[PDB]
Amino acid sequence: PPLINEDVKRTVDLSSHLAKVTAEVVLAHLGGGSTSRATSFLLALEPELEARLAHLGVQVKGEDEEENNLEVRERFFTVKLPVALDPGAKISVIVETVYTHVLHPYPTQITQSEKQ
Amino acid sequence: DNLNVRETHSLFFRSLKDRGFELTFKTADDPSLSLIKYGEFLYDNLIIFSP
Repeated sequence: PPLINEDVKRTVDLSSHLAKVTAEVVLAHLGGGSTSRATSFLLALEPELEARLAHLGVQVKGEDEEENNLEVRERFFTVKLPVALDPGAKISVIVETVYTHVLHPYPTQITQSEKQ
Repeated sequence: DNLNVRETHSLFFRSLKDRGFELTFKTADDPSLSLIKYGEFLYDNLIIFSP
């Protein structure tokens, strides 16, 4: 159950009027003990953008989408893997999120013949 | 005007700072000088001692 992510590549798209960030994260399980449980893995969000989330989705290898349950820890999202991983195996997961109302216009008062 | 004027006007500026203002001294001909930046008014009070 204690595991780390080996390589994470995240791309943020700002060319829309809403920000879409996609993170390819490879979960690896440190081979300590024979506890092969490793079923659900936590997902977290920064506090400043908590209220600005729209739709969170997880896709693996391009295959069927997994299911994520909102979770509270004494917000978080728990993700149930299809096949639990034994210690010493890597799974490639893709986390894609969309944030709405996150690009504020800075000049905030723009004439007709200007740029934004 | 000459950046040495602050020395010979010290009393006024010491009083002004003692009241609680943040004083920035520049020379009237300075390339980095501006009031608005993207419509912000980054300086709330202006003082011209440069005839």
